[PDB]
Amino acid sequence: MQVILLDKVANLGSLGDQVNVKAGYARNFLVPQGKAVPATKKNIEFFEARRAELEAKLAEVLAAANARAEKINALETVTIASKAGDEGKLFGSIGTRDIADAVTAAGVEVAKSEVRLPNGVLRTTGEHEVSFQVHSEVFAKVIVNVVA
RNA sequence: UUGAACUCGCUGUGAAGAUGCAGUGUACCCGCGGCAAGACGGAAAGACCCCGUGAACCUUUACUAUAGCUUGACACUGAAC
Ligand SMILES: [K+]
Ligand SMILES: [K+]
Ligand SMILES: [K+]
Ligand SMILES: [K+]
Ligand SMILES: [Mg+2]
Ligand SMILES: [Mg+2]
Ligand SMILES: [Mg+2]
Ligand SMILES: [Mg+2]
Ligand SMILES: [Mg+2]
Ligand SMILES: [Mg+2]
Ligand SMILES: [Mg+2]
Repeated sequence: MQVILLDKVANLGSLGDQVNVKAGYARNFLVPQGKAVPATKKNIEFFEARRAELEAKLAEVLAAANARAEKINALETVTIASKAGDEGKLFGSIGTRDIADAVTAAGVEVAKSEVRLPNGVLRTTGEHEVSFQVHSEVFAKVIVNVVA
């Protein structure tokens, strides 16, 4: 299937590229996510005539993501409280939803889909390092302090 | 049940076990109560047996198929290393 990329897609190409991808790749991911469109004559001519504003919007999105990442980094450390045993091990667990809620209460709005926990979901009291992905290329870090 | 009967015995003859043929013996016409030796008695187009290039249902390492079960290829089906 021939498609026109509407953004930067890793291992595929840059915006405006015309690429041949597997039909399922286009059908179930790229088009529904908005990262590409079918390479019909209408689409090709329309995009080529109306192209540059899209890079302007992509730059605006990247700048907004950078600003949000800077705010997240400036937030530094966020503290979450739960219940645990005397050994410091939590009976329950601390996940993306409540981490994002704590960050939002701290001031920066982050969705649960932007939380990236490398070593699974937190289960012990102490300090952990969590990552945030607000853009496909930028990354932020937050210290999480779990207390009883 | 019943082709029609003026519907005896014997010995023979004879699709080869005769009331009905031949020879011969016996016998006046007709009921009623009884008995079942014969009318190859009545009943059911022999069930045994064979035959038909008949039937059915059953069996199986008979033949040919086939549901099911199982194998792989392609499709729905994508990304990275
Ligand atoms: K005579
Ligand atoms: K009799
Ligand atoms: K035969
Ligand atoms: K039968
Ligand atoms: Mg004789
Ligand atoms: Mg005689
Ligand atoms: Mg009498
Ligand atoms: Mg009697
Ligand atoms: Mg008889
Ligand atoms: Mg017969
Ligand atoms: Mg047969």
